[PDB]
Amino acid sequence: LGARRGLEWFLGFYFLSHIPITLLMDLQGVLPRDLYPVELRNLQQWYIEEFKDPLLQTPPAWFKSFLFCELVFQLPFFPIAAYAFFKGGCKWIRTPAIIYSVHTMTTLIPILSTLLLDDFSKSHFRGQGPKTFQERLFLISVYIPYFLIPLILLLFMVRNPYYK
Amino acid sequence: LGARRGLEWFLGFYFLSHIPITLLMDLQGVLPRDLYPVELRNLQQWYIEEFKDPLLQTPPAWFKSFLFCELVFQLPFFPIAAYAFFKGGCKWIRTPAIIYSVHTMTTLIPILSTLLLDDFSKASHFRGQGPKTFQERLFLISVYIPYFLIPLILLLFMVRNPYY
Ligand SMILES: CC(C)CCC[C@@H](C)[C@H]1CC[C@H]2[C@@H]3CC=C4C[C@@H](O)CC[C@]4(C)[C@H]3CC[C@]12C
Ligand SMILES: CC(C)CCC[C@@H](C)[C@H]1CC[C@H]2[C@@H]3CC=C4C[C@@H](O)CC[C@]4(C)[C@H]3CC[C@]12C
Repeated sequence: LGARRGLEWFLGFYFLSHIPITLLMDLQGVLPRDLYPVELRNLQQWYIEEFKDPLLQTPPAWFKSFLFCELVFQLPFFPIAAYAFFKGGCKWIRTPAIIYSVHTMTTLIPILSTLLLDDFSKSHFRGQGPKTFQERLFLISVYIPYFLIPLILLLFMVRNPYYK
Repeated sequence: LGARRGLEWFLGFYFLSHIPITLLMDLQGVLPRDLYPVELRNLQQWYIEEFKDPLLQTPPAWFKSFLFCELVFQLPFFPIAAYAFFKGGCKWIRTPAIIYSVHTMTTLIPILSTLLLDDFSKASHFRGQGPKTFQERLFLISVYIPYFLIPLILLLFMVRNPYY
């Protein structure tokens, strides 16, 4: 297969896998914890205590607004985009995918900037976040693919003549 | 004048007016104070004192990241967009305007949510700097509202207009 067809397969698996990541992990900061079983509640508690995540446990107002945007705007677009790139040749996904890419990239620039430069001392984060530079890379590692893959998607829909 | 050409003239002045607004006011939270004369530095303090803006006074990491994007991406795009909408028939601006609109519409959803839902008392990390009453919150939101609605008008205009 081609690099174009392979990238469409990758984008489909990215949009297909983003549905359980959002419903079962990300939305635990904006949706009540009662709706989640003790297994998933404690699984997110593992990531927060091991990766030293400051945002997921007690989301600030700016991070909660992005999680609601992920619920109302991104989650419905995931199955639509998954079908579009799994099937192939869906010219109608260009503008919707560009809007998703710029939106998602804009949400993670402040996320990556906070993890890399903000103060997580016993600050309004109250020592929840990372202290060392190595612990910050462990956190940026989980968040960075959700900026690069939309970046690839933005460049892919702007120039590909098969979607114009 | 028609409806489409009238909206293009309105969009031209919006991008033209944002060049001094970004330069002489917003970028004072990222650029050194010595790059600005004493007169302009008090003009921003006059705004922070009267409108009680907690973000432009001392920018948090998430708000400062959006300001760096306004310098590297938005500011170079303003003179290009003003010319294209003043001249008319510049179909090459469709995708760049969509990218600007979605990006600008994503930076303010956290801003608008923070100014209306977050606490700015002395018990918070803002240390008592910011709006207190609901009227003071809408008085500050009023300044940031046009920069979410005007891009939204631009987004819907670029998507459906057959001339672009
Ligand atoms: C135990 C394991 C599975 C925990 C996994 C943590 C990762 C996969 C979760 C936790 C925080 C989540 C992020 C929270 C916020 C956003 C911003 C949104 O606009 C894009 C998705 C994105 C970037 C989420 C991607 C998935 C994410 C990084
Ligand atoms: C005296 C009057 C005219 C002053 C007007 C101040 C207004 C126009 C300025 C002050 C604060 C500015 C905002 C500061 C931050 C950003 C985030 C950036 O990503 C988009 C532009 C945006 C949203 C600016 C829009 C213009 C803005 C709202």
